[PDB]
Amino acid sequence: AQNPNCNIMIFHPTKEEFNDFDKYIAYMESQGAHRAGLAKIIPPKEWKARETYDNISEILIATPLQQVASGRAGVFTQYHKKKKAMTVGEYRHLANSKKYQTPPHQNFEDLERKYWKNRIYNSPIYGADISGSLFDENTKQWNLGHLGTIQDLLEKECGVVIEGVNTPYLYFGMWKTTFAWHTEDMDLYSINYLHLGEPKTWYVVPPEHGQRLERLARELFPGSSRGCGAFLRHKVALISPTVLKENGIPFNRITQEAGEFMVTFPYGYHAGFNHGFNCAEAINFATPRWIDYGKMASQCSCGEARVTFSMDAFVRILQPERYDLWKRGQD
Ligand SMILES: O=C(O)CNC(=O)C(=O)O
Ligand SMILES: [Mg+2]
Ligand code: NI
Ligand SMILES: [Zn+2]
Repeated sequence: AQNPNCNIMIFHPTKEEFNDFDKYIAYMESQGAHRAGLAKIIPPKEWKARETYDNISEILIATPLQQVASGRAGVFTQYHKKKKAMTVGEYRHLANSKKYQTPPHQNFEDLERKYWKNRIYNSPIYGADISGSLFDENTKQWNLGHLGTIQDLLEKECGVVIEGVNTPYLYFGMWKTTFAWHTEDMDLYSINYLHLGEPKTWYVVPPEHGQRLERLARELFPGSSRGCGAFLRHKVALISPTVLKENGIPFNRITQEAGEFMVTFPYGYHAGFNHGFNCAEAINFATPRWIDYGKMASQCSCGEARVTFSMDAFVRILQPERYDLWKRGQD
């Protein structure tokens, strides 16, 4: 069995190996990469996402989200308070202000310490989930707006044609902006490219151990667990590495830098934080190996998780018993 300790693997594809996306994902899995839940891919030196980022300040962040925490430093939830619209140039200036900027630090490890000590006492503002792309149309390799669609994968594997579309999303971050513990919708893969700026630290639980994280989360957030049998789908709960280690939960950590891709694998729980002003692009995708995970994915039916149009068909075809209840949650 490859990668039996479920370590995060880092890949350095050549320009030739960067041509065929599906083939390279399958290669990484042949080496056991998926056992970690997360892999890093460093693009060949010949590749670029676009020529420059000099012209992005006029992108609008229609609904910036202030991420307000509740709880204790290592075990907290966050809610998202909507703020007034601002441009990427305005948000970058905000990120760099004395109130929001990254503090002095020695290295990534000191910064991580400071994040977990102090996160709850601040409310950073995240420009998340903005439909769009920063890849140049002429970038042919690993262009997250030109990937094979999940609808087409489901049709190829299962024969059934379904409605829905699959497009990327932009994320503009600042110091302490946080992504809560989650798997993807329908336990899909994700791919995330850090276009520019400061790093993103990730934490991940191996897919084979995801239920251990779920059981801890039920213990640590007992009201939320009574409210919903899949409350991690709400994407609000944070648990620190120290608390995970105290509770024996297997996990790994890695820091992504500008110019690097991360892939999350089906049912790989992940969480993390941004080091300073940055911009990432991410999209979900599927492979043949996903279908069995999609059939087994949990679902929130309490009403909180509220998701895209395209998830309807995935539930309807892969999970027909659950469909009626899940759709009640959507309506
Ligand atoms: O970058 C972020 O805020 C969150 N990203 C992801 O959870 C992902 O790419 O799957
Ligand atoms: Mg612009
Ligand atoms: Ni994710
Ligand atoms: Zn729910």
